[PDB]
Amino acid sequence: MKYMITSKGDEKSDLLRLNMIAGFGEYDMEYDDVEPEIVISIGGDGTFLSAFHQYEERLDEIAFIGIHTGHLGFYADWRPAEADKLVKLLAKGEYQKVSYPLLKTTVKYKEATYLALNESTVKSSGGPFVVDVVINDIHFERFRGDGLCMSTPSGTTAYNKSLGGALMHPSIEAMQLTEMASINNRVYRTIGSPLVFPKHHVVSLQPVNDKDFQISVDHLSILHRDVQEIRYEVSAKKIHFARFRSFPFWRRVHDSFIE
Amino acid sequence: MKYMITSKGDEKSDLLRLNMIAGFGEYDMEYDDVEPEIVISIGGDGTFLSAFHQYEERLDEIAFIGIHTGHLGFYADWRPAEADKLVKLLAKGEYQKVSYPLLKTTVKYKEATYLALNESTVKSSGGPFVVDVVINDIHFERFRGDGLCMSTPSGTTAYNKSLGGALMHPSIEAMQLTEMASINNRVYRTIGSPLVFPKHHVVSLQPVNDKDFQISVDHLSILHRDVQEIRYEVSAKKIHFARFRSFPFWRRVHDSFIE
Amino acid sequence: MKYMITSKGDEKSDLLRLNMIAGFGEYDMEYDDVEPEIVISIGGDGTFLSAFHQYEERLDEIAFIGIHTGHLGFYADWRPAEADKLVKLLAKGEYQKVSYPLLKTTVKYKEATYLALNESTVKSSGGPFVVDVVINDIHFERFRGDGLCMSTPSGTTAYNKSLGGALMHPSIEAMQLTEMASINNRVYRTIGSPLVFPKHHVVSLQPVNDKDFQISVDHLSILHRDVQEIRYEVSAKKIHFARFRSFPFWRRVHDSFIE
Amino acid sequence: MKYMITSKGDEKSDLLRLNMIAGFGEYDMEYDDVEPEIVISIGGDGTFLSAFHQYEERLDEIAFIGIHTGHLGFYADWRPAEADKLVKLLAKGEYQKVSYPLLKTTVKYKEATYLALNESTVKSSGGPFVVDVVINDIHFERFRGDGLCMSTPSGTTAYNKSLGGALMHPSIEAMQLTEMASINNRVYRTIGSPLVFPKHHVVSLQPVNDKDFQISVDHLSILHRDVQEIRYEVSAKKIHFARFRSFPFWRRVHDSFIE
Ligand SMILES: CN(CC#Cc1nc2c(N)ncnc2n1[C@@H]1O[C@H](CNC(=O)Nc2cccc3ccccc23)[C@@H](O)[C@H]1O)C[C@H]1O[C@@H](n2cnc3c(N)ncnc32)[C@H](O)[C@@H]1O
Ligand SMILES: CN(CC#Cc1nc2c(N)ncnc2n1[C@@H]1O[C@H](CNC(=O)Nc2cccc3ccccc23)[C@@H](O)[C@H]1O)C[C@H]1O[C@@H](n2cnc3c(N)ncnc32)[C@H](O)[C@@H]1O
Ligand SMILES: CN(CC#Cc1nc2c(N)ncnc2n1[C@@H]1O[C@H](CNC(=O)Nc2cccc3ccccc23)[C@@H](O)[C@H]1O)C[C@H]1O[C@@H](n2cnc3c(N)ncnc32)[C@H](O)[C@@H]1O
Ligand SMILES: CN(CC#Cc1nc2c(N)ncnc2n1[C@@H]1O[C@H](CNC(=O)Nc2cccc3ccccc23)[C@@H](O)[C@H]1O)C[C@H]1O[C@@H](n2cnc3c(N)ncnc32)[C@H](O)[C@@H]1O
Repeated sequence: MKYMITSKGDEKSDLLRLNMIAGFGEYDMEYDDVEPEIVISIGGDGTFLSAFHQYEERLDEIAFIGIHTGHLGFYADWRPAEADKLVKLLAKGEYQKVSYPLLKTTVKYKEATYLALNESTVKSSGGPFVVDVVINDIHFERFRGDGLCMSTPSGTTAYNKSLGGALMHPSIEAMQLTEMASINNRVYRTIGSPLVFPKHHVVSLQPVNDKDFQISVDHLSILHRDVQEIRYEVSAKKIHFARFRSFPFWRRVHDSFIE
Repeated sequence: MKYMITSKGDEKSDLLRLNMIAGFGEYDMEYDDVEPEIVISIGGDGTFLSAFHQYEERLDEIAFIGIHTGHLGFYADWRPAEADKLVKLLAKGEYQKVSYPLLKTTVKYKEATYLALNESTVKSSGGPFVVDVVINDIHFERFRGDGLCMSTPSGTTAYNKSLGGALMHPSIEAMQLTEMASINNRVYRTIGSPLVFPKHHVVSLQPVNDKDFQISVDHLSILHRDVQEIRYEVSAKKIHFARFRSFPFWRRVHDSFIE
Repeated sequence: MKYMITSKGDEKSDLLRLNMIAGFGEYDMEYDDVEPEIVISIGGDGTFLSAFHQYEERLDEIAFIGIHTGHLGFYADWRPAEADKLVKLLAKGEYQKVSYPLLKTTVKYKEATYLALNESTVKSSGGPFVVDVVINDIHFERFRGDGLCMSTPSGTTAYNKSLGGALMHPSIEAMQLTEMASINNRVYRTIGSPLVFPKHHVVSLQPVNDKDFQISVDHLSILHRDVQEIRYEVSAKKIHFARFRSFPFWRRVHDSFIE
Repeated sequence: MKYMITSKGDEKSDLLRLNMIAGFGEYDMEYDDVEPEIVISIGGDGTFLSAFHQYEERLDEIAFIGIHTGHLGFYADWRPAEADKLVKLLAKGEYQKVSYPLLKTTVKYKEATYLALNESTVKSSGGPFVVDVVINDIHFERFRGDGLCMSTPSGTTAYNKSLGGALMHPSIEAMQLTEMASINNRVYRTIGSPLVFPKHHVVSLQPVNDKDFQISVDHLSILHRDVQEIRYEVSAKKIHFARFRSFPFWRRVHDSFIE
């Protein structure tokens, strides 16, 4: 079936990509980077993120696979030495698909929407970051600090984790909001705790004075001007992985952070 | 319909309970503290917890209602001044039921199971608390510290919150584990972050050396001797509330912690 | 004696500054914004910071005084209603001076040094912030995250506090380093805890790859290019306050954050 | 000169203690566990703590030395393989003494005072721990939670660290207070941040309702009944170490927690 392969760009990843392609030639696997059904990432989680965003408009017709050439990633959970064994089962099929929820970010001024696999982040364009946080049209708090991070389930082991957020299993269709260095005194008051919102809940950020913010989605971070609203909600779209062996999320957590 | 009313025990709560009963007498509402269908708590969240545990074996046939005589609680979300208006709608009906997930705690040595509305906590009986944490039969970490807290969704605004845990909407069928003062060095390593587990996941705690632990479920805290295993999982049972007005969880959070 | 007065710039602060000046005219108090011995700030802590930096090269010959027109600040610990009583004791004298330690920041490429009253902060110019942290010529850790904050004693109630740092009494000649969102896994390892360094200890930050950093000292934040080293140490210079009533630091903390 | 040696009690530590004694016999080093001038601990930090408390009434006439048979400790900073080289320099002398500050804890009901090398901890005897915290006779906050930890400088790498406290160099004559799981809402308010107090500052804990508390000093934890006041202050006494090689505190931190 149709497939494509992204590479980190170094000698190790490029040479492994050419060997897999030659392995796929020994089957009737057509290379097609326009309409692939199978997307293989080789490198690290950053390389996987690029591959996800490169085909984020055909997520429903693609199964992703990660191969880590550096250290183990959460999305690149295949060592290079298992590449030949990976090629065989890919060519036949008989693999189940697992789906992780995604995060939708709407930015009104027209309006622009983004899909994130890890998280969507807002900071100030210089000076204080002040937003009113609104949950399902309910004013929840006025946040003054460095920024905010809305994380997918599978993103919680990333930036969200460094911000004190909880780690949550990717089968939970939810999103998690964490704070960056909120000021808290008699005047300003934030909840402090991370917040975990379910599907169909809309978290909206509304500016107070400064309307310019630096918003980032996974890799890309672009400065938005004259922002009226930032909306977060669990996406209706989901990223599909091709799984062959059992690699539970919590084992992946153990290997990455404990031993 | 059958109903009963629990009181905090002070003058304010006892006198409000007698006035509601007299109000219920003006309807055909039979008082029955053996098989009630409606359980009204008057006082604070602690008073509500007692009422929940008093009838924790008939949760499927009961709708709970909380009235806070002190400050606002998360389960006692009715002011005393709304008691008369509460009596009327209760007697008629035409109220929807909302259900919050619960936490099941199994303690093997026979074996004893408990149901918690807030959280289940383990500490050492004196000296160091050391347990191996196992997730779905996968050894995750060896924890050395003061203890661990497994919190329901609606419990996350309680002890879980003071332990740095995330706050999560009660519609999410999950449980959250937080640490108390874990040591972390070159020898000992814990994840640190709070963990959010979905339904049908079993978190098991297994002793290393000391087998005596102080385990607490909501109010009660009993010392267990010669413990072989502590199992946590999302309960199949759910607590049902009787809701009349709209009081969203996040509004309840706002009122309790922000303003 | 010679004196000058800085104003926040709004109607309330400007009108109070003109009334104090007229009050000082009723004494032989010469206004001199070039070589003042007494610097009065009117507004908030930000207004005080500006006044400190405006005369940071004559700190040894100046006593500062703060008047908060908005809410209470840590440096502007005088209400406007006490301005007349402040003018009298200032004109006579008979006031003791209290001194708070300061932070010195050296940036080598020549080299530039800065004096901070609150804290000195480093972040990346875009992308990952990676520095090697060196303590008294001892490689301590390789930091990967959003940035670092070195805080004076009296700065610990500011940014340092929002970053989880400890609050410390200003009589302690020390500086405190806190982290912003450090990544921690099997590869990267930071201490996590805030660090409190004594006088004559030199904390040096050394770049790994990217040499561009956004460094901020109190108000000002300037982008530095081709940075070779950032040195932190307790300054030999100290800021002198003019104190009239007893306002202990811990009372100032209580009023600002508790009640 | 007079000396004694404490052992952890296992085969490795006991056999090393007998070899050092035989090594000391080859000099005119008199063994005297009643009035020793040199106290050698063999085992871990716990073994060192016991040795400190065993002679806590002759601290001014003793230099302590630690040898870690397990992993490296902060006080047992000598490997067993360096025992012979340690014996030689001990017998001659020509070693400088370094002194770490200590913590004094007064418990009034008569009154009992304690000296700690790591920290002094208070918890409730069952149920809620509620104390009013008073700083230099100034009511600072009403604490409701699990407990409080007052840590020496050299204790900050211990329990204090697990409680989010700052790590501070032992040359700083100070003490640090950290919280355990303080509740914080609209009713209850604590500072949250760790607090670092200088010498001659008195932190006093005063009960609200329950007068029974479990107080611990380093190893020992005893239940106190009918407590009227708990006083913390930097002790006037100091523990003296015998140092031979340069082992800076921050290197000791690096080895223990980073690499
Ligand atoms: C513009 N101020 C002036 C100051 C000061 C200040 N001194 C102290 C102090 N010794 N002790 C206790 N409180 C203090 N104040 C309190 O500062 C409040 C106003 N300042 C403020 O809103 N600043 C910011 C808040 C949030 C985001 C910001 C982003 C960019 C720049 C500033 C931000 C007053 O009301 C005073 O009461 C500069 C100070 O801003 C501190 N700062 C920067 N980032 C954060 C942050 N993320 N969280 C908390 N603080 C932050 C930084 O340390 C500067 O020194
Ligand atoms: C029995 N030890 C002796 C000691 C010491 C000690 N000094 C220091 C220090 N200056 N700097 C750096 N590291 C230190 N060590 C490290 O202590 C490790 C062993 N000790 C330990 O396992 N203790 C505990 C861990 C977890 C739960 C405990 C429950 C009850 C009692 C002790 C518990 C050695 O390997 C050394 O390297 C007493 C010390 O235990 C500290 N402690 C108590 N509770 C916790 C906690 N929840 N988290 C972290 N520490 C805690 C407390 O401060 C005592 O001073
Ligand atoms: C360039 N990466 C790609 C990714 C990813 C990623 N996904 C996950 C995940 N699902 N679960 C677990 N681990 C993950 N990884 C781990 O990311 C490591 C490399 N990435 C990294 O070094 N990033 C950064 C670290 C420190 C400062 C940064 C500043 C700007 C931009 C990125 C920064 C790999 O080794 C993977 O194992 C983008 C991700 O960077 C995350 N990020 C941004 N800021 C921080 C921060 N302050 N602290 C921690 N993470 C941060 C953000 O969430 C992006 O998704
Ligand atoms: C006796 N209460 C009944 C309850 C509850 C409760 N439910 C919730 C909830 N779903 N969501 C939000 N808030 C809640 N409340 C708030 O509880 C406050 C009163 N309770 C309280 O003061 N408890 C304690 C505070 C501090 C130390 C304690 C030590 C031993 C026992 C209890 C302690 C009310 O005002 C409600 O508004 C039992 C609950 O105490 C929680 N708890 C235990 N230890 C801590 C701690 N260290 N920090 C924070 N909470 C702690 C634990 O989870 C029990 O479920």
